[PDB]
Amino acid sequence: MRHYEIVFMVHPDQSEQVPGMIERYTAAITGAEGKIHRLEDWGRRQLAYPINKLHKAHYVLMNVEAPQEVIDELETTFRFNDAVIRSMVMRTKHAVTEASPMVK
Amino acid sequence: FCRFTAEGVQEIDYKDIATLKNYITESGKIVPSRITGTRAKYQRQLARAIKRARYLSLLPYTDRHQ
Amino acid sequence: RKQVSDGVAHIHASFNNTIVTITDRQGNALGWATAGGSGFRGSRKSTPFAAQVAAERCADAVKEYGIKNLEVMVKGPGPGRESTIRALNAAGFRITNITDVTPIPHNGCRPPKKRRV
Amino acid sequence: PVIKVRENEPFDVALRRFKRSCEKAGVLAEVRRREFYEKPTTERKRAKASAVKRHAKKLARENARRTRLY
Amino acid sequence: SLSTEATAKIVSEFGRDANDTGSTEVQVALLTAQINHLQGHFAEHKKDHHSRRGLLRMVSQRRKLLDYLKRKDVARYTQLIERLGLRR
Amino acid sequence: AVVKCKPTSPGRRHVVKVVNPELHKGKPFAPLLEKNSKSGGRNNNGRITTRHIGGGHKQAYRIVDFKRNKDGIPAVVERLEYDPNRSANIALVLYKDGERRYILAPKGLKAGDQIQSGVDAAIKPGNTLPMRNIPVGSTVHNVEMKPGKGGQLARSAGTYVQIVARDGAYVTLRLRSGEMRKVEADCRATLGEVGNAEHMLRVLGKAGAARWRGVRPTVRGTAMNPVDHPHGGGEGRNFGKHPVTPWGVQTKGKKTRSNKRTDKFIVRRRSK
RNA sequence: CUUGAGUCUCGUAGAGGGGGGUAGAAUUCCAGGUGUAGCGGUGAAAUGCGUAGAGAUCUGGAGGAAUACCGGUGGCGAAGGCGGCCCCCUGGACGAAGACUGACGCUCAGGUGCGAAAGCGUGGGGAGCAAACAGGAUUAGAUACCCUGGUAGUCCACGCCGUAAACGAUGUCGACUUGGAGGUUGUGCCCUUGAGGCGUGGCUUCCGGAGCUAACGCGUUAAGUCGACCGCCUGGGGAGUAC
Ligand SMILES: [Mg+2]
Ligand SMILES: [Mg+2]
Ligand SMILES: [Mg+2]
Ligand SMILES: [Mg+2]
Ligand SMILES: [Mg+2]
Ligand SMILES: [Mg+2]
Ligand SMILES: [Mg+2]
Ligand SMILES: [Mg+2]
Ligand SMILES: [Mg+2]
Ligand SMILES: [Mg+2]
Ligand SMILES: [Mg+2]
Ligand SMILES: [Mg+2]
Ligand SMILES: [Mg+2]
Ligand SMILES: [Mg+2]
Ligand SMILES: [Mg+2]
Ligand SMILES: [Mg+2]
Ligand SMILES: [Mg+2]
Ligand SMILES: [Mg+2]
Ligand SMILES: [Mg+2]
Ligand SMILES: [Mg+2]
Ligand SMILES: [Mg+2]
Ligand SMILES: [Mg+2]
Ligand SMILES: [Mg+2]
Ligand SMILES: [Mg+2]
Ligand SMILES: [Mg+2]
Repeated sequence: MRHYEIVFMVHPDQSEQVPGMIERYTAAITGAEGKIHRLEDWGRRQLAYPINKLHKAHYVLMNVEAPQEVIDELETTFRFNDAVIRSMVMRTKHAVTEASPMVK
Repeated sequence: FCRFTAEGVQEIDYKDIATLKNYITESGKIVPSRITGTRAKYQRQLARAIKRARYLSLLPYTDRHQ
Repeated sequence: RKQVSDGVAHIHASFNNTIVTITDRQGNALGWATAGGSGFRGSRKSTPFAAQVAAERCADAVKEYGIKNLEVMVKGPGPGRESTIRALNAAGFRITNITDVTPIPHNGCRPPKKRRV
Repeated sequence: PVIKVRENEPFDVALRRFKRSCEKAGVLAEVRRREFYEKPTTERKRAKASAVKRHAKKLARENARRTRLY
Repeated sequence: SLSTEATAKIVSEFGRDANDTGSTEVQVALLTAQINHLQGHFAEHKKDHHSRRGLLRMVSQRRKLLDYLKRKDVARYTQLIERLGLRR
Repeated sequence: AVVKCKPTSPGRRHVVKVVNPELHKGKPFAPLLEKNSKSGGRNNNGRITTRHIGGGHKQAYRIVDFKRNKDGIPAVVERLEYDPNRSANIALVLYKDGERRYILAPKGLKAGDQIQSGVDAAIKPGNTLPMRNIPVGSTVHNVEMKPGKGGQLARSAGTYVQIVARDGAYVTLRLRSGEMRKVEADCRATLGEVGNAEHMLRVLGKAGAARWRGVRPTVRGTAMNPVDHPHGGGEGRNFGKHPVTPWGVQTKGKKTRSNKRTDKFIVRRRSK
């Protein structure tokens, strides 16, 4: 199992849908025997440059140990869900559980 | 001066926008290693981090109005 | 007929020519002037002085609008790039912000071939 | 090279900051270089020449110019 | 590349001892497994010439080793190539 | 695969077959067949209304499902088949409730594959959903023009359409001709490109092949006598005329679209 | 037998290769707003574009190609070559301690593979650039240089071609022979007291001793002292041409 690190930015008008979404993604990972090493809702945040003409995207961070098939499925879900503006699944070597600088 | 020397930084983090802002100029451009004094390995790591942040709109690509 | 008080001066300063364009803060152009129309051709319109008189002309043109504050956006490598802003200030606007907006590509389209002179 | 003129800053001073900012950015140099397509070989050759000249000059100054000129 | 556990299993199978890694048979077996594994990859990626260079090197090494076995000890060679199902 | 036939005769030397071994070597599903007698390009007045049509092979008509209305019930692709009535290949599918149906085969599609029409249907090749549901940018085929009418656009081999925009009730389609066209967003559209893409790589190799496909020989107007064609015929090979159809209307370059009812839907006419 | 050669364990750095996504800047085009006589170009002009509203400026859209800064006589690769970010597949190099095999090695005529750019075939794509081509200049002429345009091509898939000043103008492998200053990447000890002290490997740049060289220069990455094998040369032209 490969340690990943997903960060996805959500449309701020759909910020209320975010708790359910987090639950769904985590649930899928667990269902597929995926561990969840850190989970940080960073919330609404000011973009450094306007994406799709809209500012203030809602950032969610998720460091996960999962299989790659499930990572692929998650990526596909991200791409087709017209809610997540950006995503960034990024491989990591170890269990990076400590809290991130943005929460710090 | 090479900030990471005191740590011997374990890994540079693209989310650490606080320090990456020392390694980008006013216009958003990456500062040369010769000017900031970063070690070459670390400089490469930082550049990668900056690029990732730019992708995630944590840092800006350029100094323009928005 | 309208008044705006605060404009943007877009100084397009290519090697051959200087175009000055005063606009409302939104983007809509009020008046413009060039060294070519200012009465300079070739070696004479590719000079700082020509740019200055173009700037003066532009200021005169937009005098109707009664523009008081002005931010200047300089573009391109040019003989003016300075003369125009100096002239504009002399013509008597408060220069608030001066910004460079020269469009650099991030390694994009291929430039034309090198001149053999 | 964005500049905003501060309260009670003279215009000439503002101009000076703007010019300095532009020079630091290196906008004019970038545009001039990107005016025409330099071939990759040409770029490599120029880089090599610059490196050689710089090194040679530095060596000459520091080590060769440690003698009595008069 | 070949996983650690798989490599260990190969070593145990053909290795006189589980700390034996240099044995010719073990070396040949490891190479063969690697080559077999890489077949799928190269079927997918026919233009991966650099990687195919690596594969070719593996093949050459196996041939050289096999030849060494043939001259040294014929019975071992015959048994090994029957076990692995390698032509000649 | 494409296969160059060896030159054992001057009839085979230029032949290029497109051979697909995945097709069904067997008889088609007899409930979906029906009779399809030939016209010879003649209308109900018995007159030749389209030249150069005649003969060829007998052909049963497969009843292909362009409407794609079994919403929700998931089907599975049993087998790919050869359809003589179209360039594309068809696919015999089996709906969970027991109904079988022919559909156009999309790209990559094969036996045992699972497909589903509907709104909830997953975005994957062979699934069919209203074009408001399909992401903008997606390549689609068998596209409907009037909601519920049945796919009309991009039915031919390797064809497809780009959903370039969705503004309200209409999606903008970049059609295969290059044409941009507004279509109602309620119009159905099957994901992916239509299969047998190598169809165009085939080379008939002889006159007989065309004949087998029912195409009778074309006679050049300039071969004819002045009474027969506006290109008449002179002594030797003269021409001197501006090219024209047999019925005397300039050919090559003269536009003929006469349709003001539908111009509102044409966002941009094709180019090149 | 274990010193050459290889295997296993753990790490390390890397534009190494293949596939698939994606980001921002910029050019072009398209539609719209503002706006008015110029723009463009050059040594100076003209062709060209613009009162049928251009250039300038703001908004939106399309599409292709390439990845600013970082960036380095930096790195990787047998060479050709490789440069945004992300994932999937994948090859090699290097260090540490051990353990294992036990000369399994070096080189290689034929042979086989890889091999920039241009070029070719078939099917796509086509923004920018640009052989050919067109017009404008210059000129004695100007089938050029300069200017305005501009098609193959440059891009993608899969085949072919099989060559370059494909150069370090320096065949591969191994051993031995004074030094200095760097770069890069490991690693051992020293309290890292700080960025730091003393070692020990790999690759790499420059300078220089002996020696070598016609000289220029090379100089522990040799063009020095040697061993193995290969490739190649024997005056200029004719000619890397004819058959
Ligand atoms: Mg030019
Ligand atoms: Mg006909
Ligand atoms: Mg014909
Ligand atoms: Mg005919
Ligand atoms: Mg006749
Ligand atoms: Mg007639
Ligand atoms: Mg005739
Ligand atoms: Mg005749
Ligand atoms: Mg005649
Ligand atoms: Mg005639
Ligand atoms: Mg790498
Ligand atoms: Mg290496
Ligand atoms: Mg040979
Ligand atoms: Mg090529
Ligand atoms: Mg071609
Ligand atoms: Mg072509
Ligand atoms: Mg051009
Ligand atoms: Mg030209
Ligand atoms: Mg040669
Ligand atoms: Mg070379
Ligand atoms: Mg040579
Ligand atoms: Mg060799
Ligand atoms: Mg030397
Ligand atoms: Mg002779
Ligand atoms: Mg010859």
